[PDB]
Amino acid sequence: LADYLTSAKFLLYLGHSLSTWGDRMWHFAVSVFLVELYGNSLLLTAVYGLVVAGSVLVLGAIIGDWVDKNARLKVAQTSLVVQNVSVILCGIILMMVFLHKHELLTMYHGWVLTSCYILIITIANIANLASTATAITIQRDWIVVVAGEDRSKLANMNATIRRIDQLTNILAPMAVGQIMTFGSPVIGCGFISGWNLVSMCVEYVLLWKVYQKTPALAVKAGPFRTFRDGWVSYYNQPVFLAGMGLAFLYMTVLGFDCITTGYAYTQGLSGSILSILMGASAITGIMGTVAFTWLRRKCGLVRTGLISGLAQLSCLILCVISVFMPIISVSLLFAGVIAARIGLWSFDLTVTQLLQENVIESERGIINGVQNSMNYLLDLLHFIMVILAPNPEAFGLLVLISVSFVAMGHIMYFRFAQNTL
Amino acid sequence: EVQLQESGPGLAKPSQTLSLTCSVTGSSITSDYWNWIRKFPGNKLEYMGYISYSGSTYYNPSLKSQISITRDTSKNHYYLQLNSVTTEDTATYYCARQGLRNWYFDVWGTGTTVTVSS
Amino acid sequence: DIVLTQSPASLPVSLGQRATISCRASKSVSASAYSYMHWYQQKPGQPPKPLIYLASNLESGVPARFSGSGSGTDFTLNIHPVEEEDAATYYCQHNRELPYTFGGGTKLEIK
Repeated sequence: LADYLTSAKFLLYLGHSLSTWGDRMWHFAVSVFLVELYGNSLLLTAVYGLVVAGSVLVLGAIIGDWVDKNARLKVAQTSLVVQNVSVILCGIILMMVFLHKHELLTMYHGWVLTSCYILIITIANIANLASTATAITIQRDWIVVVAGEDRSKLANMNATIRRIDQLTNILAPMAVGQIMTFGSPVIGCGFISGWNLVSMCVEYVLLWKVYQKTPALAVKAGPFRTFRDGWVSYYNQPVFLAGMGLAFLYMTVLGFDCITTGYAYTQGLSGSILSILMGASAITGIMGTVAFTWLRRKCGLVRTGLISGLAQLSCLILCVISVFMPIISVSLLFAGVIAARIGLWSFDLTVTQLLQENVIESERGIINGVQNSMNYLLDLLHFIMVILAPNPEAFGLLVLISVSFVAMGHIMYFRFAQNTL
Repeated sequence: EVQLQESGPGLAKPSQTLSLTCSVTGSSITSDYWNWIRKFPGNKLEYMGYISYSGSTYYNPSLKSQISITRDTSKNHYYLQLNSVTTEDTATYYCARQGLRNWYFDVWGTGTTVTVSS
Repeated sequence: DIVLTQSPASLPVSLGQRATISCRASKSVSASAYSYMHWYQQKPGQPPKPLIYLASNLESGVPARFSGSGSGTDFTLNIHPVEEEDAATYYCQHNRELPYTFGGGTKLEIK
């Protein structure tokens, strides 16, 4: 329908889907580079994670402060261009290093390989910052203005955005894997750069069309000084405790990451069962999104967080039982993980809506940058914990630690709900 | 379809010069490494050196003879020149093309014998 | 420099059976996810031929009776089943660092 193809909501969905497709393809490419030229060393993956996390921790407040002053179209297009240019310029380097692979591995002094590694990391670390900035500005500012007083429209928007993310997370790696299988990594990392170029152009035009469509988007109602001011202004926000609770859920190993997949591999599983496991995780995620939508419609915005916390903790009780009780253990563990996905996703959806609905119109970027900073602080702590404990039994301890941290986060959200209602 | 073919002289005298040509039909010499290998009378193969796809060059330091691995990019040829030959140069010389996709001597030539005497 | 010791000298076998030849290095010839140990087949009167590359792969067109396996410093090539034409010489060559080196050669025969 012409109406549902010109309204300024399908264009947001299309732009977001293109962006996430490119992002996930590029992430898969970097993972392949790591596993090929370094043998997926857990230490180097953890160092890469620490670099990204620390970089967003020290700089989230500054990026949010920058977003809060300038104009929306300007900042959106600048962030988009920086992201896509960085991704293209790194895909070219990945192509070159994939071509002359064995040369580097076997007939060059190690310092050139080290330099290539730190260069790829330093470019990915800027791509990640640009993606963070576009996330802040589009999700937390543009999505909230393109749907006005109505509160169900915003919820549907967030839900379908999360569904798009969930689908692409499993669709894009498969496509790039096929292209690298029936071709070569030198072709995959070139298809990625071409995709990102054409996508940058199309998304630029789509952003301009959106900005032309809604006139209510041009009316901006709005060293260390800004950093400290932002953090202290985030401390005393009415939703500080719910935001802290959401932050706490990133300290976890119960998911699909660099360590738990290696654990599964050690438990003698197959590729196909892992693929269908990821598919089941995506199915449960979509279930969680629709469950959040219905709950929010019926009971209320705030108690949905409590329901989701109870669900996640209920499944994590199986997750923690899985440690003490050679197939029952791993089956219960994976069942608990895939079931708790529902509560996890619906809880973070409702916390996101709490964030982007109460805070003042002239401080979205700064406190959302601080929220990203806290999420990445806990992610940095997670990676630190993984570094010191690589052994398999240590995983039997990390499960307990992760459930404890989830319990802490939901205790904090319960305190918030008691203060409010 | 890649093909190599050697050429050169039959025999030589002590303290002379040998200029073995290798002609490559089906692919340029500006793609992957081009190596000179020699099998002695017997079984012990031996690596002599290579010329790269970018004018680089390398000689086996364990070799007791002066070798020069040159190339001519017009006729699509590359040359091995042995100087100051000796009674321990009699061997069978093969070309090979160390590729860049799988990193092994994947295409050889028929090879030519060389013997020194009086 | 890396020295590849090949064993045994000559390997007699009988048709239909399975034959195993192995050459051991003196250092590690394996980098991240890749091991540089290739196997060559040379009949009397012809240049060598590529059977296995990167110690576990198979060339385009070689009979599937040839299998490669190994890592670290010990490798192994298996033929099953042998034929009357497999009486040849088999070499193992590494690529880890210059200068490259070839094995001693296993003089397979048929009884």
